[PDB]
Amino acid sequence: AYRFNGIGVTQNVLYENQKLIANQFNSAIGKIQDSLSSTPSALGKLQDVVNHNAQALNTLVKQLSSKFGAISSVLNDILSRLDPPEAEVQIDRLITGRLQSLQTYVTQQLIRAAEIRASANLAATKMSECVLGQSKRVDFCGKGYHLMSFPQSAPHGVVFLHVTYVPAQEKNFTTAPAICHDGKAHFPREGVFVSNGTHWFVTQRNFYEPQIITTDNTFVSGNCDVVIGIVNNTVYD
Amino acid sequence: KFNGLTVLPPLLTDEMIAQYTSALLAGTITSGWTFGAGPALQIPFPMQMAYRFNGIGVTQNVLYENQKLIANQFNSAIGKIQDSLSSTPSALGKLQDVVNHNAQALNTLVKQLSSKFGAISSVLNDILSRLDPPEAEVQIDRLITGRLQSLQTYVTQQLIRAAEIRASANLAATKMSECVLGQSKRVDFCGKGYHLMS
Amino acid sequence: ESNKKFLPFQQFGRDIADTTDAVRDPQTLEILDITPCSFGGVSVITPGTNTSNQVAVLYQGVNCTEVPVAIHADRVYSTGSNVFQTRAGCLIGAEYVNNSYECDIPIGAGICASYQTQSQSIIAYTMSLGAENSVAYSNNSIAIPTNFTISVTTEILPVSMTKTSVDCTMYICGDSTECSNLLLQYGSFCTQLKRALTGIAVEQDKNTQEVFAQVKQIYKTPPIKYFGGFNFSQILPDPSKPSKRSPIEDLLFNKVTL
Amino acid sequence: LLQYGSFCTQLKRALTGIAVEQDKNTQEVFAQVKQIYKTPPIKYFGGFNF
Ligand SMILES: *[C@@H]1O[C@H](CO)[C@@H](O[C@@H]2O[C@H](CO)[C@@H](O)[C@H](O)[C@H]2NC(C)=O)[C@H](O)[C@H]1NC(C)=O
Ligand SMILES: *[C@@H]1O[C@H](CO)[C@@H](O[C@@H]2O[C@H](CO)[C@@H](O)[C@H](O)[C@H]2NC(C)=O)[C@H](O)[C@H]1NC(C)=O
Ligand SMILES: *[C@@H]1O[C@H](CO)[C@@H](O[C@@H]2O[C@H](CO)[C@@H](O)[C@H](O)[C@H]2NC(C)=O)[C@H](O)[C@H]1NC(C)=O
Ligand SMILES: *[C@@H]1O[C@H](CO)[C@@H](O)[C@H](O)[C@H]1NC(C)=O
Ligand SMILES: *[C@@H]1O[C@H](CO)[C@@H](O)[C@H](O)[C@H]1NC(C)=O
Ligand SMILES: *[C@@H]1O[C@H](CO)[C@@H](O)[C@H](O)[C@H]1NC(C)=O
Ligand SMILES: *[C@@H]1O[C@H](CO)[C@@H](O)[C@H](O)[C@H]1NC(C)=O
Ligand SMILES: *[C@@H]1O[C@H](CO)[C@@H](O)[C@H](O)[C@H]1NC(C)=O
Ligand SMILES: *[C@@H]1O[C@H](CO)[C@@H](O)[C@H](O)[C@H]1NC(C)=O
Repeated sequence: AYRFNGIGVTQNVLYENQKLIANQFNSAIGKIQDSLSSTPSALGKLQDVVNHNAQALNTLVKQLSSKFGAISSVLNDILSRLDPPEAEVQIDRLITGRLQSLQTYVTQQLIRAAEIRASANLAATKMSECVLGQSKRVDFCGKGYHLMSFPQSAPHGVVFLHVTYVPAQEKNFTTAPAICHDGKAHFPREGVFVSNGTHWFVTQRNFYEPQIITTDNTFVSGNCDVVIGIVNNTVYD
Repeated sequence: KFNGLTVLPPLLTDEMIAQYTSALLAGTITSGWTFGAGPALQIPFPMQMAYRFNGIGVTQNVLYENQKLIANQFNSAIGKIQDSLSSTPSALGKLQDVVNHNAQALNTLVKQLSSKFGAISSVLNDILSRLDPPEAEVQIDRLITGRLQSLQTYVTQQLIRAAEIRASANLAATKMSECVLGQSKRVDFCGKGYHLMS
Repeated sequence: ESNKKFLPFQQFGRDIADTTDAVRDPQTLEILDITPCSFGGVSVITPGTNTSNQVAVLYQGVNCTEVPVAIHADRVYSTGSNVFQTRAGCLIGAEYVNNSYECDIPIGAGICASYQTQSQSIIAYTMSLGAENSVAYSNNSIAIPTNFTISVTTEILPVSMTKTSVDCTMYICGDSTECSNLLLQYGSFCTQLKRALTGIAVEQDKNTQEVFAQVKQIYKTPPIKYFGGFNFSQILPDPSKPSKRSPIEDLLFNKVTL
Repeated sequence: LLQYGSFCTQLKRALTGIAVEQDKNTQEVFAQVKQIYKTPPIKYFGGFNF
């Protein structure tokens, strides 16, 4: 009820639809396992890390068989065939080439580590803001009005389950900005004036629940000769 | 198209991006922030302006009793933008730097092809027409090596720039989500002052 | 033919990049412009091998009224069939239609390709941005929802990667003393490499530490799981299995394979 | 040059990754909506001029 109140819906909406909301939540949480299992490419982000690490290591170890313009790619062969004062010319090329291989590997690793750190920082922020509280930022903790989130672990990563509120089944209505009565203007406190064709009510914005217009949910604060589009009716006491 | 260097076209053309922008503008004008969280719900523009004033701590009757003045101020402010952008020459340096850096890097890479790297000549055809097979290798090796480091340097610089571009794009996406599809309470995130709409 | 105004003593021509772009014919005094012959990349567009064996070929950035025959370098073979001209090059083996769907395989400036039933074939089209919609705007009309829906979505984020270490002597010189002594003259690169790798590993540990260790206590759920009708059995730990993991966590750990 | 290993594969892979990232940046910045809304034919919005 507090979490509904935090997005602009009163508590009696929850307290009078408890079973329906529970059933909807249960079905939605049930569908997640099927949705994850059916799609094969749902976890590409976590697989790319393993693939890149394996590919880099494989390339580094495969580079050891290159010649770099030498007689052979094996040190033992040169040490068993040739003599001390001449093997240096062959050994230098191997040493150099292996040095650039190592340097390239290290530079690529640093560049990847920077991106991984950025992603980890984003994950930490989401853990702090979506799980330990309720977020007003739009499209930060899912699509819709955020309610609450749950964390789950995964190989080299985290998975967030976001629960959101989505409106549905809208309807045409006629509206006015203010109500004229006894030469005084009336504005709603929280909500909007609405008409079903012949009568006027005041309602909240995110859920249809008409009420009788009364001095307890309006304030006067003005006159009737300035507002554009004012409509005059009766205000009950 | 200069010695094995090609430029690929972007996937989304300019017309498609313009259509996206037009759709976003129409949605935020005829609905408000409702189309960013579900179905789009219509509402008259002055009423959502009253909602947006209410969202920063000012009552609605302040808007409803100063409608013409606020409209005139908004119209003048939106009018001044074209002059402000056109007059200042260095207003769009951020977007020009991308083009300048790309052109400079490509020019340096193609200019590096005329170096000798301690060889007899910088042209392969000259060596292939003057010398013989068993000796041209000593000259060819230096050229191959130098061109290899040139390519490696170019690629590393490109990666380093791409990281920064990605960070800027992420910031732009966040601003699109938070300042355009809603109203922001974060200070100095969607301009200077109390945010209304973008 | 060249329209350049050569001075009566110069013969060659150069550009900003210092390349030859003009020449003078010796026997007959005339100026000729030189342009390089066409070249480019070749791309192959295919659906999965589990679906079909047909393919399409894209020649990138080439007007292909000029290339019915060319060599592949990395051999002459041509395809014919259906030829279409796009902005990214031109396409062989695919048919252009007038419809518009969601993009499946991106190609170029707003062009996508797909495997359709027309029998089945490969088709090319212009991507569709979405479904057209117009909202009924008026200055005294409003819309208010009368029902709601609870939705659950997922988001996946990487946190850390593998920690590796490298030894210079073993990798470079194996177990040769002469190679090590020769390498000793190259300075102190190995110290830098070791320092970089160690820093990366420490950072990798700190990432997980700062993501997951957000609490100081270790709270425990009540023995009886009644929460007003809500059912959290799919995300709470399962004590029956030895790993002590939720069903969703088990599925996630099974899905990712080394 | 064939004796120098497999540097070219690495260069090609890096450049291809950069290009794909470049496309994804625009895709995630601009494609924020699913529908294509259209403005009403008559442009009166209470005195505001867009
Ligand atoms: C709001 O939507 C819910 C969800 O569809 C509606 O509840 C359904 O009502 C029908 C009609 O009796 C049942 O057959 C379904 O089983 C209900 N769904 C669930 C999950 O219980 C509800 O009726 C709607 N509200 C109104 C006022 O019509
Ligand atoms: C919470 O949901 C789970 C999953 O649907 C329920 O477990 C099911 O219980 C029924 C009845 O015992 C079994 O027939 C199913 O096989 C169970 N499913 C699984 C996946 O084990 C559980 O009963 C629900 N909680 C409550 C209190 O009813
Ligand atoms: C909205 O502003 C534009 C720009 O000031 C107005 O267009 C001007 O209209 C007047 C009268 O027709 C012309 O004399 C100007 O030359 C127009 N300016 C431009 C730049 O075209 C437009 O009239 C305004 N909207 C309304 C409803 O008045
Ligand atoms: C609201 O009014 C418009 C215009 O008459 C109409 O197209 C739309 O269907 C109405 N909304 C509903 C939920 O019927
Ligand atoms: C509008 O609501 C009033 C409430 O008293 C009711 O009497 C009237 O019949 C309603 N009109 C329509 C068209 O539903
Ligand atoms: C009530 O509104 C009507 C419609 O605008 C108007 O003609 C009438 O004068 C108003 N009542 C009074 C007492 O002014
Ligand atoms: C391709 O060449 C033809 C030959 O005249 C020309 O008409 C056409 O415009 C060219 N198209 C492109 C894209 O260059
Ligand atoms: C495809 O058909 C549509 C509808 O007739 C037409 O607008 C479009 O120009 C056609 N595309 C062609 C001929 O390339
Ligand atoms: C605004 O309201 C007036 C009635 O006061 C109406 O004539 C006009 O059509 C409305 N504007 C639009 C765009 O419908």
